[PDB]
Amino acid sequence: TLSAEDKAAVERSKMIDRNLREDGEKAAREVKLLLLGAGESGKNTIVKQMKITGIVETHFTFKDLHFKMFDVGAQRSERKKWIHCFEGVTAIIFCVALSDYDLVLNRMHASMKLFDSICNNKWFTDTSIILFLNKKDLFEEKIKKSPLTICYPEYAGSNTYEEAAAYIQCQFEDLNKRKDTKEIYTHFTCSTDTKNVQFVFDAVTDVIIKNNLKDCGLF
Amino acid sequence: ASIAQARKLVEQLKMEANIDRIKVSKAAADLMAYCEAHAKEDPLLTPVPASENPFREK
Amino acid sequence: VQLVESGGGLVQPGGSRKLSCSASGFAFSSFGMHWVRQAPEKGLEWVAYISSGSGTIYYADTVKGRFTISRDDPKNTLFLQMTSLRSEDTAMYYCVRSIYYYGSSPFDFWGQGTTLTVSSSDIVMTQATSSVPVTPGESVSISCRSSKSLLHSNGNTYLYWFLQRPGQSPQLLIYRMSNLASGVPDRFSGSGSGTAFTLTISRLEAEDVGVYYCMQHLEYPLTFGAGTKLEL
Amino acid sequence: NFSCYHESVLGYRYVAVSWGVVVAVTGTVGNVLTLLALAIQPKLRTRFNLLIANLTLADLLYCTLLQPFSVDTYLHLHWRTGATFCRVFGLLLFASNSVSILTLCLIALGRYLLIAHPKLFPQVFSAKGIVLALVSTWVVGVASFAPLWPIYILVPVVCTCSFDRIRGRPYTTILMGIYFVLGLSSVGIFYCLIHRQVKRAAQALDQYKLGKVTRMCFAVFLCFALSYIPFLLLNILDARVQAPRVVHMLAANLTWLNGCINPVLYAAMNRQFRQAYGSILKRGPRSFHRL
Amino acid sequence: LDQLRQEAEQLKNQIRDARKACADATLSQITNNIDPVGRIQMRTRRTLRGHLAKIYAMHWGTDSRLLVSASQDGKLIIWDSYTTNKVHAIPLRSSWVMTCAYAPSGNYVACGGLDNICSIYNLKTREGNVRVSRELAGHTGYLSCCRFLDDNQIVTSSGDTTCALWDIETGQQTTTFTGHTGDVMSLSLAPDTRLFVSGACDASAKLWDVREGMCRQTFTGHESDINAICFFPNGNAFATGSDDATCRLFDLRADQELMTYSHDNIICGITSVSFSKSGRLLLAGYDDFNCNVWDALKADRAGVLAGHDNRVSCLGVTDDGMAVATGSWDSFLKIWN
Ligand SMILES: CCCCCCCCC[C@@H](O)CC(=O)O
Repeated sequence: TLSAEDKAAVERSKMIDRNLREDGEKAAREVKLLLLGAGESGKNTIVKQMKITGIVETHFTFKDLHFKMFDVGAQRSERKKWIHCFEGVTAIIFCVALSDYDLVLNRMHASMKLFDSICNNKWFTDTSIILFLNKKDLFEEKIKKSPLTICYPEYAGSNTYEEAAAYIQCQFEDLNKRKDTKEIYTHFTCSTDTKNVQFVFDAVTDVIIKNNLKDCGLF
Repeated sequence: ASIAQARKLVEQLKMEANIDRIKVSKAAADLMAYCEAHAKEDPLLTPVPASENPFREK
Repeated sequence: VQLVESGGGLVQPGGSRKLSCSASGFAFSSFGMHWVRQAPEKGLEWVAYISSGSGTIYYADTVKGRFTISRDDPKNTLFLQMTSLRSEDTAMYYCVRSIYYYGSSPFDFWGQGTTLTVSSSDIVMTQATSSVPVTPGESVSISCRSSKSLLHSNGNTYLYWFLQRPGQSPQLLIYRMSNLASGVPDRFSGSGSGTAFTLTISRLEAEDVGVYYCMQHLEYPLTFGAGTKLEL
Repeated sequence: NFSCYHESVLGYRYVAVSWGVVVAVTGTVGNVLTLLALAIQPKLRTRFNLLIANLTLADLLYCTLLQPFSVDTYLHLHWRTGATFCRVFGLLLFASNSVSILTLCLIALGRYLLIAHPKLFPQVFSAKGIVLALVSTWVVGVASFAPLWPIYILVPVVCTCSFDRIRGRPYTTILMGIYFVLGLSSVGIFYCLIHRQVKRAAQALDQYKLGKVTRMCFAVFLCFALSYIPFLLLNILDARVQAPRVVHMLAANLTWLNGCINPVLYAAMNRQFRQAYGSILKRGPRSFHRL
Repeated sequence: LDQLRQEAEQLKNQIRDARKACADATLSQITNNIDPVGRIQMRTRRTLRGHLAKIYAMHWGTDSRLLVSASQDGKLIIWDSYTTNKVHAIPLRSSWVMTCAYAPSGNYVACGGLDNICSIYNLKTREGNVRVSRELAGHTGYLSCCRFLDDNQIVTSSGDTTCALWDIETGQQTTTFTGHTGDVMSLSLAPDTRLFVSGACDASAKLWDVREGMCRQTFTGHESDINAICFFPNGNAFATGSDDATCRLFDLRADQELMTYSHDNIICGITSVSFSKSGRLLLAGYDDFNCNVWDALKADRAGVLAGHDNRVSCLGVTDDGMAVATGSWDSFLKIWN
């Protein structure tokens, strides 16, 4: 039926299979977040708290949950030729700066354009998005003298800090063409970065749960 | 200067203009000849019997 | 790579003892291990085998039940417990690593050996002669025969040729009857007809003299030959 | 002996036949589809989905083979098949119903493990654990309901072959109470805890601001309770048969609900199964004559 | 500036005129009277399973029995195709592997991806474990393909518009091939290894001489990026697949596309291609998870290897042509014969 050497080879193959199964049972548990944003939106800033020319992986364990965050913005190549590698990521962190109204060549509109593509890709239909709107202080100080109209044709009911922030959030969320399949979690870190990681731990949980509810058929 | 790019094109394109040239009919003839010569050596084009197949049915 | 056995010495007939060998310079966790004995004057004899992960443990009928093999991967150590020792057990004991996968070379490395002095159906393999005369620069052949045809259905002829120089551990020369081991000079070659085999040396050089042993690996109760001695 | 004609004539039997044939059809298609989806797609055979597969096989056993012998034997009010096949029928019936209940409990536990403690599920339901559970369900069913072999007769108050109530009362009542407590506690607790976990997860996140899970939990618990609690409690309390007919027939008939609805709750509404069979249908009949 | 642009346009016109002048009769006309191959039905002789995520590349050993497959779960698995036994399982430093290679001598494998590093793994170590022999750095983008020339030379194409021939022992690229306009997505060595062809996202293919270090010919005809290339076994031609959903065949001496493999049903891109040993059959994997076998002389859809659930990703026929393996995004490699 088989030789002794063939039986030993089969035993080694099954050992390899057991090791692969054991490592796969670990890969699924890990959270995997794809980090994106404009050149200076704050990716470096957020990474600097979660830290505690290819893809840059950073691993961190928070509240017994292991996160691998992939900062890929360093790659200057055709996005559509490698974006599909990140189909299974738990969520996409998306950093955008609120002090970008006056940085015309309009860059806020470039951020919304990138957000549209990320929301509506074939690959990320089921992938949730964690929207980090950073540099609130540079926007709270700025809204008092630079109105929203400088960048948007129409602004909120008034050039008020909270109303302007809510209006920006509403527009960014309205770019979601697939509200029935994915959800956007929003944060307003005003350099209060101690909460940042916690937020990612919270939002990610709400993602993970809503994945399991789908797997076991409750959702 | 940007002119270098315009140069790097022609310096390549010109060499392409001097490459070897044959009629595509000859290319087709050689392709067909190779295909027909090695037809018996192809286990996928000409399936071999199980006596020779190493991926024996299981 | 280095294998070092320990626990040698004198033992009283019918007692018990432990031998151990410490693996170094290689991933002991992945290699299967063999204990092979050699009586003071006569040829080799396979004692025991443990596959990596301890999923397979096989013994020779001469010791099965009296000896027990074990391995500790975290410490990279191999152990052999023995009970009810008898005079026949007095011998040198070698540990031989063996990794099994397509194209692998089992029995490649042999340990230095530990001496154990006891106080006062299988495939039969035969070798043509106990001794053969030779001189440097000559071509010399050695013959072998087996009780069963080693040519398996998968096409592999499971014959192994080892060379033991006086005082040194055996070294794998050929595996599966045609495949030269790493570091073996091109002088050596091997062939056979499924049941009759031969190993040939061309331009024979000094330090090639020694005992040539055969082995079959078709069935688990591995059997060695009588050994053929080549002398200047 | 084998005549279940009404002591008090009420003519409920036709409805029992009608409902019966329904459980014969809806239970069969829904179950067989559930298997064709699971068997064809190896990716769909996850460690969790094997519990639903075992439940499906149990409901299939009930709906195809056994259920017809109750649409029959209600029409004639008389057992038409062999008297020895009566014991086989009763054994198989109670074994299938026990397997279904135990699979429902195991699925509730699996869902809770996946949701509240994701790290524990692959350990509890590992390659060894999943098969251990799948075989233990059937083993417990058979062991629990094998010993009543001499007690299986054509009970008149149900017009179908099952365990005689009067003489098997102690052991059968203890078994029934065990199953009632086990099923109710497991399903209710696990699904309440799942809903609580989801609510906690959403509420904790909502703090940063500048569903149908509850519906499914309610559906599952209501389904299980409506299906078995009537029969189980009626038989526990009515240890010595005194209750009116139709009540016993109605209680038994409600247990037929499980045989046909479980492929709805646990297979039809599941995204994985639904998408697998949708892909099967979309790709055409090649799934049968090629794959 | 304008003078050099006009010179480039003039050179393009001249080369187009020459190619038209050489196009006396197409292959389809030449192959009119030769009988077609029959319906090429292939059964799944072996299903290699164990990978946890998308298969992104695979390669055959020259023995036609061992094959390496690379997956995004972070594993290179060296399988024995005859018995489906795992011969090796190699963890990767970066799980983003987009390509893999098997040394023609069988001693080494290689891989690379979004990390921009080509890692070479030595399989014949005395320690008995596979260990990284070298890490080749120097590319500013993801590696798309890797192919061995010797145990000491490897050619790798990257997604920064460049390819490079390296000396593995030294650890530095000895030749750099530049000239592509977009990301270089695929690469194929010639049977003799003196030349290699690279396909890039700019829809063009380029032939390079490994020792001369400069492109010799440029081929065009696809309306979209090229995701795959292979050499016709004779080495005088090569076939490319592109996202425009049609494969195309070019001959080096003719210096133009001999034939095209468009279809009505197929509306999606090609991810991989491979010629059969005789060169009569061209196999191509598609985004709609089914490989198509084309009569390379007549462009008849001779067969379909429909056995995969998720986007087909890579495929390869054994060096002896005995079987063809196809790995797909559902994490299974199926061997067909
Ligand atoms: C004891 C718990 C398991 C079975 C509980 C319900 C018994 C099934 C009865 C019903 O399916 C058939 C009948 O008695 O008419």
